[PDB]
Amino acid sequence: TIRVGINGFGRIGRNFFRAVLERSDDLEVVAVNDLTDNKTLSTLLKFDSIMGRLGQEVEYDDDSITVGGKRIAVYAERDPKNLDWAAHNVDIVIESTGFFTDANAAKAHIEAGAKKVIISAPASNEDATFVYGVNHESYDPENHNVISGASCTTNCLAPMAKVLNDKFGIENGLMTTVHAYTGDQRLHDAPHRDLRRARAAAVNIVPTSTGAAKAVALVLPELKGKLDGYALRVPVITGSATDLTFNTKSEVTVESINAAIKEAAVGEFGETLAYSEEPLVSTDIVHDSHGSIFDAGLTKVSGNTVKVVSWYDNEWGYTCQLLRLTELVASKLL
Amino acid sequence: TIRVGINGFGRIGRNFFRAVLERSDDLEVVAVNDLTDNKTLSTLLKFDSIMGRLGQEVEYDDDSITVGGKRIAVYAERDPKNLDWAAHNVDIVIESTGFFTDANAAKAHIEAGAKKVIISAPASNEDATFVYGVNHESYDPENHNVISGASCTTNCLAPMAKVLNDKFGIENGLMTTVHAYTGDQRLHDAPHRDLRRARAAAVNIVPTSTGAAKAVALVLPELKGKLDGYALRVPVITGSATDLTFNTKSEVTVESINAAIKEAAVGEFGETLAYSEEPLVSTDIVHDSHGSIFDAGLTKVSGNTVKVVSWYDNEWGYTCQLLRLTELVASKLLE
Amino acid sequence: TIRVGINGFGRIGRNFFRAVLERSDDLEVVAVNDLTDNKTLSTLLKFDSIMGRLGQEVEYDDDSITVGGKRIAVYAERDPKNLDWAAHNVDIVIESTGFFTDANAAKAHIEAGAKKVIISAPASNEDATFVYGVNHESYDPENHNVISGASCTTNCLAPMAKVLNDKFGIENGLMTTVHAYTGDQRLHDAPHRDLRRARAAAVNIVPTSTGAAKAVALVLPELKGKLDGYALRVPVITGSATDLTFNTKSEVTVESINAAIKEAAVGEFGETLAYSEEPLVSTDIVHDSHGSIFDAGLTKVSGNTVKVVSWYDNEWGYTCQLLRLTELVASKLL
Amino acid sequence: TIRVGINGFGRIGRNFFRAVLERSDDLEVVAVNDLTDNKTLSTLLKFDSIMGRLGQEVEYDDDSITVGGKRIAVYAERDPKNLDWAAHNVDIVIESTGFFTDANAAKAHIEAGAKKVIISAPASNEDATFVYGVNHESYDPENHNVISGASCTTNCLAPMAKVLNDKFGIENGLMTTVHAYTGDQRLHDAPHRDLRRARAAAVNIVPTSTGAAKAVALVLPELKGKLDGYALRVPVITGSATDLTFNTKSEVTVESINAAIKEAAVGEFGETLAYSEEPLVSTDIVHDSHGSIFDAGLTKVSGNTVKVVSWYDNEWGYTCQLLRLTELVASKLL
Ligand SMILES: NC(=O)c1ccc[n+]([C@@H]2O[C@H](COP(=O)([O-])OP(=O)(O)OC[C@H]3O[C@@H](n4cnc5c(N)ncnc54)[C@H](O)[C@@H]3O)[C@@H](O)[C@H]2O)c1
Ligand SMILES: NC(=O)c1ccc[n+]([C@@H]2O[C@H](COP(=O)([O-])OP(=O)(O)OC[C@H]3O[C@@H](n4cnc5c(N)ncnc54)[C@H](O)[C@@H]3O)[C@@H](O)[C@H]2O)c1
Ligand SMILES: NC(=O)c1ccc[n+]([C@@H]2O[C@H](COP(=O)([O-])OP(=O)(O)OC[C@H]3O[C@@H](n4cnc5c(N)ncnc54)[C@H](O)[C@@H]3O)[C@@H](O)[C@H]2O)c1
Ligand SMILES: NC(=O)c1ccc[n+]([C@@H]2O[C@H](COP(=O)([O-])OP(=O)(O)OC[C@H]3O[C@@H](n4cnc5c(N)ncnc54)[C@H](O)[C@@H]3O)[C@@H](O)[C@H]2O)c1
Ligand SMILES: O=C[C@H](O)COP(=O)(O)O
Ligand SMILES: O=C[C@H](O)COP(=O)(O)O
Ligand SMILES: O=C[C@H](O)COP(=O)(O)O
Ligand SMILES: O=C[C@H](O)COP(=O)(O)O
Repeated sequence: TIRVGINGFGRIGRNFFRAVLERSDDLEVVAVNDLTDNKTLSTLLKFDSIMGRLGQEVEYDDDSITVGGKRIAVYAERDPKNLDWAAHNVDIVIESTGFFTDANAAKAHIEAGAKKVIISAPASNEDATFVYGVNHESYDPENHNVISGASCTTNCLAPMAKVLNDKFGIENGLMTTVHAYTGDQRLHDAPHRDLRRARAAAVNIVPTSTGAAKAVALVLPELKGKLDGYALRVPVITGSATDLTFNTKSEVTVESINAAIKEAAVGEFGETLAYSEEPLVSTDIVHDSHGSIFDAGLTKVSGNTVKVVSWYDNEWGYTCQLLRLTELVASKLL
Repeated sequence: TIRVGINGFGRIGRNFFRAVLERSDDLEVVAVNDLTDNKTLSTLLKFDSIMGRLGQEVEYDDDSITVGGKRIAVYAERDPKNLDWAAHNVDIVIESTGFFTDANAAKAHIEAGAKKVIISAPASNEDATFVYGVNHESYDPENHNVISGASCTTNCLAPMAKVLNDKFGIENGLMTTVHAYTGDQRLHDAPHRDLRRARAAAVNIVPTSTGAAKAVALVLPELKGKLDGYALRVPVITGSATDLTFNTKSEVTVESINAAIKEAAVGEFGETLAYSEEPLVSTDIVHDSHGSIFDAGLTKVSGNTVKVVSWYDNEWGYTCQLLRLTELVASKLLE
Repeated sequence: TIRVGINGFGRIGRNFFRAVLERSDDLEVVAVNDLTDNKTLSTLLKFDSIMGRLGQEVEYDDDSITVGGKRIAVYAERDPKNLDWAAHNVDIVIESTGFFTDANAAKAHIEAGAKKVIISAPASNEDATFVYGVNHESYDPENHNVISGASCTTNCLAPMAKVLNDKFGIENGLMTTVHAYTGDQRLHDAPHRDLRRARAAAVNIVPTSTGAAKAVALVLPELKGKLDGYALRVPVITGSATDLTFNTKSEVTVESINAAIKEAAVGEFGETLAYSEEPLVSTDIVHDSHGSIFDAGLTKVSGNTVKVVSWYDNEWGYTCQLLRLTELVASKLL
Repeated sequence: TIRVGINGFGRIGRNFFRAVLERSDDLEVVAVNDLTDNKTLSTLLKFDSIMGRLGQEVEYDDDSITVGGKRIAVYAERDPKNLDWAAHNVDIVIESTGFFTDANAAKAHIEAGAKKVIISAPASNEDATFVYGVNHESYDPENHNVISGASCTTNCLAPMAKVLNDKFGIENGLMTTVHAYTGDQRLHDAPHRDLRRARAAAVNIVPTSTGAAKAVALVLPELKGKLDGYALRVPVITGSATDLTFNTKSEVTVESINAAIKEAAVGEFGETLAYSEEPLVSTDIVHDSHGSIFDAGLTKVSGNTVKVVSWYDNEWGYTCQLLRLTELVASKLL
């Protein structure tokens, strides 16, 4: 049993908590930190507008929350400097506040007693970035201590981009992700550093940035310089699609693009990348554990220009990818 | 011209700005304070997800925003004592941050040179509380300097309750407001002092508190102890309905209940309370200037139990009410 | 095994089918009728925007759908006169089209071979109307052959009203149900017999009629003349609340109102009526199997005036009530 | 005054009626046909969930609706051949039912007394297809009698594609439109010819086809064979964006792409195509009178791959395009 801490018990933090409880044979979460009281945090754990009710008993007191009879320590320290992970023999910390994506700030978890930190986001100054199934074999357990599990959109794009680039050669590609709103956006028009994410999220199509396409090149260096893109945030609470339009020198058809994905999406990698010929809408991919669900019915080809589309539950899909990365870390030294 | 300042250029602050510009012939907003830069503030002024584009040119610089050629000084002071309302000859400040609903915190504006503060919410320690059309004739220009315009829901409920209580006598009533989500609620499930307002606002029916419950007694003391209620926040961006179920000793019918409203909703008071027999849905009452839009189709009566329903645009409606109150304050002595 | 047919394989029809799979050991759905082809109907069975992916394997051909290896005959007959329920040895028909709530039309199912018809709505000219847990003991297997399971709202209100009426005496009450939109409302402003339900359902609070308050009298005749109310349809896809305000001569407090429900919400009746002190929102009661989930936190009292609020999943909760009624009819002579 | 009839008084029909009142001095709507009674149709005319209250007085009787004192005849004929447009001296019929896009069926309007039919959608067997501002100069008043004003998406894509093809050259391109839901989608999961459009529109991202990029080739024949694409329908009630990714014949920059649009978007053409550097979201382009609002901030370039995005109010903007086309027909023979 490896012991995990969660810093930032938010959408991703609580998705991760439930992913561990539900999916892992060898991890347990034993401490969490947020900015609220235990009555509030247990309530949010127990009841979820997306995931439904937790199917285990949840109690709390002024020190802790107890889930299915297992006591979890709870903190409310804004500054991780004030945490003590070692007091709970915690091995791995998930950094999911959204405020410590700089690895020089996140490393405070290691100063506070943990051996490893996994940032639930694109990072700065990290030791390494990983998309499980794409580049996790380059994980170095001696030297990779504060790592990123990249973004939701990256975990969707990279698996697809790898398969298609390996087979045919991507010359350049531009991406649009049509993406569930997230808590970074405002419910009502209000100040934001991004003037478009300032706008009422549940009644708007909101264009905004994604670092996903260039972040893809962090995990697939061969695609450096070859990808860029943006997001349209739209009114669904979770569930997203990545739409990539790329050129290739190869001779391709709808059928051979789709065959390349189907051929790859098997075995362990097929837990990351699924292939589908179903009449999917976003609600069909909510609570799907894949990082990427390729939608063969949406493939288009015009000359040497290809459009492909892959779905992802930006909460749960991404979380399951992060758990796969976490399991690997836990499988090796420290 | 009486000159007005706005503290907190949010939903209500910007609604208020547009209402003054669109509706008033004798007020001018000349200074605003918020917590952001002028690029951001002027974007949110020009573009609105509810009200649409402002039909006038909007420019900005390091110290101001200019609307239709009229320069508005802008500040970014978290503490209102770092403002100077007197420097721009501002007589009346709208307090619409949501953080200064305690009148003894809102009086920081007076310290900074204002003569009158109107809090855009239920207040504590306030000089007085008004729902325009209901009790504004009680306004005391000498003694009422930091005042409350009450809440959206109160401004909906009190007109209706007054007409009905006056005609038939309300023994007790209990209200449910089915209410648009507001910026106090969370887009995704996240911490909040209210465990239900914590929950994703646009996919949930969310039970919670309403101001109106007890606050009606501030403007209608004869109903102290006789009313209470709550809110169901639901997924519409604006537009709300107050549903009041009450007992009366009077013998009443749907018809006599409706006739009481229709006979009162006339003249000046008709600007606060309207009577409709239209097949209304919430989008029909968005951008309606009334505090309370009585829906005669929804009246029900069973023995001595009565149900009445009134609509309100909890943004614009309330805002037009606050503008009425501001106009009254501006029409009387400012010492 | 009692054999069931479903006329109208819509939201309620398909809920019902899933509920049978999940919750019954003696019923089997063997035939369904709708107005579409089997490719379309099987797709709607498999993929559901509310309930998610059906866990069984689904196939179809030109006259059936096969679910988990069990072949279900499919018809496409607008007029039930053209049905033959006897061909597949059907005992009970669920009438869930919306169009045959007059028992004089729904008895066509009997003439077509069925032994019992359960109308999934308030009916007219019916033999009996039941809310399970309220008046199901009055079911008469000889003489009750075309019956009504009432509405969703009636299954929410009646349990709560029975308990409060029995304990305190309801003089008169008026109800507002704040109700999810349903399929008979319009996505865009468009013709409807009801001028408000004509209006775009997902952007409006839409006032409309409900007979539930007068249908309660069919299952609790002691409340004849003493209840009325209406609905507000709001933009959630399922999940609803009944808000009842009533007068009583009893001396009552919030506490004693709440205690009355808690005391009753036990044993078998408790599978119909639940009692909750949780901080519930509508997503929390999606897929709850109760007809009625009383919210003790929302109880208010002013003198002799009382307001109570009970939740219901107008799809799943109602369906679980209809299945309980079906199970009773199935347990007796047919 | 040229007299207009509207067949199908739905979203587009009623937008058109309002556009005529607001924007025309030489057209008059004098009769309409739908499938409903006049109480219902007058209510829908008066109250609009998107456009708000009509500022004219509306009354009705059993064969008409009166607006601002002007009596409009109302028919309820499912079959166009049972209409008599000569009764009310109608010159031009807007065909906006969705059911008569085949010109061989739409021509029944001509037999019923009209001189010209404008189909508010891509057509089959038509005399000609027009995107105002792009190819309306090819209109032939002798020979073009049953015509199409194309789709919303075509009216958005074609102006932008004309300019970028003229200046830089499109080799091939693939489009995604992120599009408001429309009334042919289902509110609740229900039978539809399209198995995705079957799915609850207000909670899903719904992929579906669009002939729009291939219909561009009808108004810009130089682009025949060079465009394809699809739509994602998303939960906003109106307001859409067309995202085109194309390979350019010449090297370009973001700045030069943006400059080309700004340079062209002037004069009459600029009433069709606008240029924006504003931080736009969908609610900002609701009720905009342009067919295409080019968003300079979303232009991206990687090598010879280019992504451009243009907004459109798929109701009002398209309707303003349709009215421009109507004015042109009205200004000339018959
Ligand atoms: N779809 C998604 O939501 C998604 C997917 C992939 C990655 N991510 C990333 O994961 C991170 C978390 O996003 P989220 O959607 O869960 O955000 P969130 O707002 O839902 O959760 C953040 C949580 O951290 C808490 N918090 C904030 N500052 C804190 C501090 N200093 N100390 C402790 N707790 C603090 C908040 O109270 C909240 O509970 C971000 O970096 C985001 O980009 C999000
Ligand atoms: N929205 C409604 O329906 C509604 C209706 C009636 C009354 N009200 C009341 O009006 C008040 C404002 O509500 P809102 O909906 O406009 O909120 P909001 O969040 O939309 O706006 C608040 C604004 O104040 C600014 N702000 C916050 N703290 C500040 C400070 N210290 N100094 C300066 N600016 C500051 C914020 O940046 C924001 O722009 C609240 O008291 C609320 O109860 C709201
Ligand atoms: N919340 C709810 O959805 C709810 C709850 C309780 C009761 N009900 C009642 O259940 C009934 C069905 O409602 P619903 O929500 O499932 O509606 P729905 O529109 O989802 O389903 C009706 C189904 O019947 C089919 N159909 C229509 N006419 C037909 C005919 N002549 N023959 C065969 N099939 C036909 C349709 O194609 C559709 O699949 C109604 O009476 C409604 O009042 C609905
Ligand atoms: N965004 C848009 O809504 C949009 C944009 C561009 C083009 N269009 C096209 O315009 C047409 C109408 O689309 P809409 O969105 O207005 O649809 P709609 O569903 O809002 O309107 C169609 C109207 O036609 C009526 N109708 C149906 N069959 C009829 C018949 N046989 N005879 C007479 N009336 C009949 C309906 O009752 C309804 O009022 C379609 O061809 C559509 O593709 C729509
Ligand atoms: O949903 C949350 C993502 O991690 C942030 O989105 P993105 O991957 O498009 O940047
Ligand atoms: O909507 C904003 C109101 O002022 C807050 O609602 P309320 O009046 O029900 O408290
Ligand atoms: O959910 C659909 C209902 O059966 C019809 O509404 P109601 O129960 O409120 O009458
Ligand atoms: O909006 C209605 C259109 O006619 C349908 O969309 P489209 O132009 O992408 O086909």
